Amino acid sequence: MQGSWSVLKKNCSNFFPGLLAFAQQTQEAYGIWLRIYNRQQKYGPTDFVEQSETFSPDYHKRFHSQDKNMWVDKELCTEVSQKEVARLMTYKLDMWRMAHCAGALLATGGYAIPFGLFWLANDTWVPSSFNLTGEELRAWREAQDLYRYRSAPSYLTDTKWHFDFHAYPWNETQERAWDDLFEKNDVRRDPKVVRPAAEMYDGFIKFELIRRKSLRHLCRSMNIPTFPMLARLCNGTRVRDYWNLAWCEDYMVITQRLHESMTDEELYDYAWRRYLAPYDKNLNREQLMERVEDYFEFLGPDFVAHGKAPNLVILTNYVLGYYNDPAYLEGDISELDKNDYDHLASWGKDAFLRRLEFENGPLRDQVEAHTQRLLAERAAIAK
Amino acid sequence: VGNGPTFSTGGECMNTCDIQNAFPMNDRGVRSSSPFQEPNTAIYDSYLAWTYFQPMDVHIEKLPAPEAKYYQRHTKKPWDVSSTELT
Amino acid sequence: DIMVPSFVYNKLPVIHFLQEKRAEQKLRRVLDETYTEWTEELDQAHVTDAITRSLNI
Amino acid sequence: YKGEVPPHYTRKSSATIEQVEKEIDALLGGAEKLRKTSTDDQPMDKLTLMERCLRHALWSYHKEEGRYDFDQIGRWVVYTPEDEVKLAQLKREVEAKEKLAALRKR
Amino acid sequence: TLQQYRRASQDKRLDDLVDLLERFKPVLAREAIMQRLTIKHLEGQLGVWRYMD
Ligand SMILES: CCCCCCCCCCCCCCCCCC(=O)OC[C@H](COP(=O)([O-])OCC(O)COP(=O)([O-])OC[C@@H](COC(=O)CCCCCCCCCCCCCCCCC)OC(=O)CCCCCCCCCCCCCCCCC)OC(=O)CCCCCCCCCCCCCCCCC
Ligand SMILES: CCCCCCCCCCCCCCCCCC(=O)OC[C@H](COP(=O)([O-])OCC(O)COP(=O)([O-])OC[C@@H](COC(=O)CCCCCCCCCCCCCCCCC)OC(=O)CCCCCCCCCCCCCCCCC)OC(=O)CCCCCCCCCCCCCCCCC
Ligand SMILES: CCCCCCCCCCCCCCCCCC(=O)OC[C@H](COP(=O)([O-])OCC(O)COP(=O)([O-])OC[C@@H](COC(=O)CCCCCCCCCCCCCCCCC)OC(=O)CCCCCCCCCCCCCCCCC)OC(=O)CCCCCCCCCCCCCCCCC
Ligand SMILES: CCCCCCCCCCCCCCCCCC(=O)OC[C@H](COP(=O)([O-])OCC(O)COP(=O)([O-])OC[C@@H](COC(=O)CCCCCCCCCCCCCCCCC)OC(=O)CCCCCCCCCCCCCCCCC)OC(=O)CCCCCCCCCCCCCCCCC
Ligand SMILES: CCCCCCCCCCCCCCCCCC(=O)OC[C@H](COP(=O)([O-])OCC(O)COP(=O)([O-])OC[C@@H](COC(=O)CCCCCCCCCCCCCCCCC)OC(=O)CCCCCCCCCCCCCCCCC)OC(=O)CCCCCCCCCCCCCCCCC
Ligand SMILES: CCCCCCCCCCCCO[C@@H]1O[C@H](CO)[C@@H](O[C@H]2O[C@H](CO)[C@@H](O)[C@H](O)[C@H]2O)[C@H](O)[C@H]1O
Repeated sequence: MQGSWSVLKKNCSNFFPGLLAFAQQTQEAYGIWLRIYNRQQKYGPTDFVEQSETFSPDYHKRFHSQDKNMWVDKELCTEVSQKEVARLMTYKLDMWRMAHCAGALLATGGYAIPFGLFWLANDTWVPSSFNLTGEELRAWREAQDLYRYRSAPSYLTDTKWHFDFHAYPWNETQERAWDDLFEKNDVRRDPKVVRPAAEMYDGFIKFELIRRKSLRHLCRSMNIPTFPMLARLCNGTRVRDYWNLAWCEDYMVITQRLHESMTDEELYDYAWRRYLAPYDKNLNREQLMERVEDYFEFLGPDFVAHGKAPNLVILTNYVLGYYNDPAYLEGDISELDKNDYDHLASWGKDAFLRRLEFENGPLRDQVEAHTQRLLAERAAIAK
Repeated sequence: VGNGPTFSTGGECMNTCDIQNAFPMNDRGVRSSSPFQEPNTAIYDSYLAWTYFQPMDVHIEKLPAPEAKYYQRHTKKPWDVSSTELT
Repeated sequence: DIMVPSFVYNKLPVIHFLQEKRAEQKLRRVLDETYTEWTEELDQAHVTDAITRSLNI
Repeated sequence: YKGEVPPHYTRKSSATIEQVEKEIDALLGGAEKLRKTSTDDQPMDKLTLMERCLRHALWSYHKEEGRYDFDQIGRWVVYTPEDEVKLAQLKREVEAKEKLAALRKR
Repeated sequence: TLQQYRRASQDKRLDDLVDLLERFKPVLAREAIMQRLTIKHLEGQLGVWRYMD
């Protein structure tokens, strides 16, 4: 979304109340995170707590491993509720953006003020706390969805093009899953058909081998600030933490069937945090429930059985596929009756163009026959 | 017929290129210079061979105009600029 | 202005061909899933037999 | 024999069978000039495939309803020898019932 | 009685047929668009920008 004066006025008016609300949310989220971190350190697996090292097979660069460095706390409901987890995730996003802005301010002293003016003129990178009314919140969500639309197609295309150019699926079912994975949101994708793509891509690329450019695109699509990007293991850590929280909440909801009892707005927010339901689509409860059930089905039974989610790259692609809108086409079909090269009509045809028209025109067969006969006669005379 | 250009070829022969399959083949066995179907495609032999297509007046059974609902997609975004506008 | 446009223009034919093939594949899958379901209904002879039994014949 | 009446289903959209048939006829009428016949063993066209699928569904629905028009059912629904056997069995049964009713009335 | 039994299936079949018709219509629209594009291409009055749009 482009900046505007109205949004600038809105954010300037709500600047200090927004900061106060952000501080209160910071205290609450620190409490929640303290509970969660204590639980992880106490009951977490040895590899997860000790931060086991997983190195790439080519350049031996460490990155988070989905199996070892990610853990689903099945018993987190006792200490932390689902709403607290959602609050923590939202605060994590807001705190990331605020921390980047504060770092810029500290780095550049008082010279960041005009850049702050640019910042407050757009809702893309402002915290949710800056909105004090429903309309402002709707505009902020619209800006976030616009950024997601802007960013996701690049990530999807990167993944698909790299895999298709450097590899092909093994079997027909994998082919169908791969082809149907990257369909536009206007059609409904069957998670059962699409799941094998997760194993196929695990064979190709895991989350531990994700490239830095693809990571940048993904972080853009998740509304995670990317500047300064730095090494790939910082935003990678952010992504891992966010999706670990999301998986814990998803396990809680699946086990307790909370989504059925969840209200309409809370359900919409829950889907949105999973990048499943844009607000500009004006989805109803039926569609939200369908998408959430499809997401749970894609996670698969193994997620509940052992807390193991499918490949995170493929999961991110699948969820972001809902922001891959069909390519725009505007204009009545009658426009196809016009011509594009009328301005050249005055130039006419030169000798070469006339020759080409004569040779390759409707008389082409006659010209070919005459030319071949003449050439054969000349060759015979030569011999 | 007009003197207007057509789909660009890059001075390449489509019967031997690495993506030749993407170009339809006509009855005469000459692959088209474009994804479209061409009946009078030809090949010329200079130092290198190159494909050519001569525009001509040909009548094609025109399917009736559909409704705007089934081909228009109003997903336009502020950043989007169409190819015509870019040109 | 020069390079990216040229490479996009080079890409166009292959992508068009692949998307046409994909649409044909979708249509083929749609056709292949169609089967005529022949339903079976209770034979009326048994109904006639039960009617006779009810008559005490 | 059937068991229980199947659980009720709510239509997602409202439309009559006659309206659907008219829409299908309109859709297939505009492509008649473009539509080209071919040998049975030769590959089919998009128009032919659409026509076959639509007519198959329409005539399956009609036969389930009770509109036993065998002339079109044998064309738009028969694709298997088992299907042909089922159609022949159905064709005899309907004619037999019609004759039986007529003579029972006479 | 038979009609009551074979009711939900008939409604689902009708809805599926309607959906199939709505699915096929865009394909015919694309085919017509390609026909017109080819017509203009054969006349040498088609720009790549128009084709991409
Ligand atoms: C005055 C001197 C200035 C020096 C120059 C500075 C120049 C600017 C550089 C940037 C400095 C920092 C700017 C503020 C950031 C805000 C604080 C913060 O860390 O936020 C958390 C957040 C952590 O991010 P993360 O990815 O979630 O962390 C993953 C971890 O696993 C997270 O671990 P976890 O998963 O376990 O979760 C823990 C989480 C759990 O907690 C929570 O969830 C609750 C929330 C806690 C965080 C709240 C942050 C709030 C931010 C907004 C504040 C308000 C802004 C208001 C603005 C308007 C004001 C009008 O709590 C934390 O976030 C703790 C993080 C660790 C602490 C980091 C701070 C260390 C420095 C401070 C101590 C210095 C001591 C000096 C002693 C001197 C001795 C001689 O910070 C960020 O977003 C990262 C910064 C982004 C910008 C990067 C820019 C480049 C930096 C390069 C630095 C290189 C070295 C310096 C030299 C530079 C030369 C070029
Ligand atoms: C009070 C407030 C509260 C307190 C403060 C709170 C904290 C605030 C600070 C933190 C805020 C963070 C968030 C900021 C968001 C907004 C950022 C931004 O700018 O967005 C673009 C922003 C518009 O954003 P937007 O419309 O909202 O669209 C955002 C979209 O989402 C588009 O988004 P996008 O992602 O596509 O855009 C991104 C774009 C952002 O960039 C841009 O968009 C470019 C902006 C500038 C374009 C200028 C075009 C016009 C040029 C005119 C030239 C002169 C004309 C003639 C003038 C004649 C005058 C008489 O690209 C980048 O991000 C590139 C990053 C590049 C990083 C560079 C790093 C260099 C490192 C160096 C290497 C070091 C290596 C290590 C070495 C180690 C050695 C030991 O641009 C503008 O507004 C343009 C302003 C142009 C001003 C006028 C021209 C310049 C005037 C200069 C005057 C100089 C006076 C002194 C002269 C003295 C001479 C002696
Ligand atoms: C046709 C001709 C037209 C005119 C052409 C003009 C001539 C240009 C010729 C040369 C152009 C190329 C130059 C390339 C140089 C080499 C670059 C390189 O090696 O980069 C590697 C690498 C690449 O960056 P990356 O993070 O991988 O991704 C870059 C993408 O652009 C990230 O993209 P993304 O899509 O992933 O993220 C988008 C979005 C993502 O959103 C976010 O990230 C959220 C918002 C973040 C806000 C910023 C947070 C910063 C946190 C702290 C950073 C560390 C600070 C270190 C300590 C301070 C050091 C000064 O981020 C933004 O929107 C960034 C907004 C930044 C706006 C400012 C851009 C520069 C405009 C000019 C302003 C300054 C003019 C000074 C000269 C005039 C003075 C009168 O750079 C870094 O790691 C970044 C380090 C940044 C350090 C701070 C800047 C150091 C440079 C000196 C600053 C001096 C300030 C002076 C103030 C005024 C004094 C009076
Ligand atoms: C205006 C400000 C200007 C600032 C200038 C200063 C420089 C810029 C400042 C910082 C800018 C911000 C961005 C920095 C890069 C961020 C990288 C990153 O993303 O890291 C993430 C990463 C976090 O990810 P993680 O998953 O937690 O851990 C990484 C994984 O382990 C990763 O796992 P892995 O699988 O990748 O494991 C490998 C990993 C393992 O390493 C690590 O990651 C561990 C941390 C680094 C350890 C480094 C120390 C190693 C031991 C040194 C022993 C020296 C003994 C010498 C004894 C001499 C006795 C006479 O990497 C290595 O193996 C690399 C080792 C380093 C090799 C160094 C080779 C240098 C060759 C020199 C050639 C000759 C030079 C010229 C001649 C000189 C002599 C005449 O961060 C770190 O681990 C540490 C980050 C530290 C950032 C730099 C802090 C800067 C402080 C500046 C203070 C001084 C300021 C002076 C100002 C002056 C006035 C202006
Ligand atoms: C208008 C112009 C004004 C003037 C401008 C003047 C320009 C000077 C030109 C010379 C500059 C050369 C350096 C260019 C840096 C940018 C390179 C780059 O972006 O490459 C992309 C490159 C390509 O990545 P890719 O192709 O996407 O993916 C490949 C891999 O997958 C990537 O996967 P990965 O990320 O896992 O693997 C990389 C990572 C893997 O490793 C790790 O993750 C472990 C990290 C270990 C960190 C160890 C730090 C050790 C520090 C020891 C300090 C001890 C304390 C001493 C205290 C007392 C003394 C002060 O290792 C690193 O990249 C870190 C290496 C160590 C960084 C050291 C700090 C920066 C030094 C910069 C100055 C160098 C000398 C310059 C002069 C000579 C020039 C010939 O990506 C990276 O390298 C990403 C990290 C970039 C970090 C460096 C930039 C940080 C921001 C700078 C802030 C300060 C700004 C100051 C502004 C000054 C304005 C005047
Ligand atoms: C400028 C620096 C800013 C830093 C900002 C971040 C600060 C974070 C502080 C977190 C403090 C957590 O507090 C700490 O939690 C761990 C884990 O439960 C406890 O750890 C305790 O239980 C664990 C798990 O059984 C044992 O492995 C450990 O031996 C034992 O001490 C510590 O006893 C407690 O002190």
